[PDB]
Amino acid sequence: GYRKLLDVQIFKDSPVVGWSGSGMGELETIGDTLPVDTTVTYNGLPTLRLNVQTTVQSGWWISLLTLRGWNTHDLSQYVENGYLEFDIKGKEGGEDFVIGFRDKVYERVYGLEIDVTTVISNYVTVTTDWQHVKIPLRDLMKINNGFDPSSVTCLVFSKRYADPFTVWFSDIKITSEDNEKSAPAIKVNQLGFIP
Amino acid sequence: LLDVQIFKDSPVVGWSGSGMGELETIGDTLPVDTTVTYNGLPTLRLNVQTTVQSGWWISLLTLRGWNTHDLSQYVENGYLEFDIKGKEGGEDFVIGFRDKVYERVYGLEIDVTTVISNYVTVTTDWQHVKIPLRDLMKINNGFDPSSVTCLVFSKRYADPFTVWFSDIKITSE
Repeated sequence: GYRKLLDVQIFKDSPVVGWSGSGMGELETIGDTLPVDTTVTYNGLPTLRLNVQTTVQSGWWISLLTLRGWNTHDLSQYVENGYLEFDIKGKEGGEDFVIGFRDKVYERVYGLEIDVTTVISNYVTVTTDWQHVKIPLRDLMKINNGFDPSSVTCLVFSKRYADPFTVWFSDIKITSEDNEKSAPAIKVNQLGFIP
Repeated sequence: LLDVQIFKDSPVVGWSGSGMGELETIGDTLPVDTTVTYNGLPTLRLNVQTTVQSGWWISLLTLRGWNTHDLSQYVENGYLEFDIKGKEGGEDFVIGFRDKVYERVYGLEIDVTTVISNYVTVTTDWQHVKIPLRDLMKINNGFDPSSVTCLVFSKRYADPFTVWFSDIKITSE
């Protein structure tokens, strides 16, 4: 029945509601969230820019991208076969940082919010060219330490090393099963005209 | 400034626990030891009973039964004081404070912490240790000292150990 689950789109073409910041303003932000790059594009669509401009020695920087404008979202049924997919490319290459999810459970008094994380390098080796990466949910959200996949609020990016860096994201979303995207068996001028 | 007594002679409302029950608790809070006394009063026993590999053990001691407490005027010259002594010695763990701010979306609760080894070397005899609040609550973290809810004790190493606290409180000038 997870196969009838629709994709959960986190970023497509516009500013995402959430909060991004750092101790000394190392992380580039606007309106306290990630800026949308209209110059570096993918498939003609704008990208999401994660830009740590100076060496990070405030100790930290974080980026929270909400799935439902801060409300919780039930993702339990995406865990056993789903993935976190997105395309990325670095300014140079070899960029690395923490990536995961955060939940919210008001009834867990010893910690209202818990995060599950991993390093992006474990699933890709960022280059200067676009790459499509798939992180598997079951690899993150396989608890025992409190995380509640039925109460997820945000996706998270976070400091790994203090090195400054820049990457661009595209088509960030949550899938329930596994795919190989595709395209019609068509011409660009199916339809006679081209939209 | 008025003192903010955290522990004196009775169970503290809060939540203490661990991934697999390594931390000795009762009613999900730290046991009050009545055989180990000091200055006539009972003591608070923090006891992880086995090499802990849940990943974690934590103790939240509320200052106001979960309500936030205003400790802003205490940051400058305030201290967190208490007396301590261990079962074997050299015991070390994380100690700090946790706040609660519902409208701060990037983190409803934030912890400001340090390790006791930075302030004292636990011996098998009573010892008094004063940690300046300025050493913890002075950050561009978003941590709000006027919204503090709990004192925190948490895992540092997976090694089991036992310590007793006494007269835990917050004092100023």
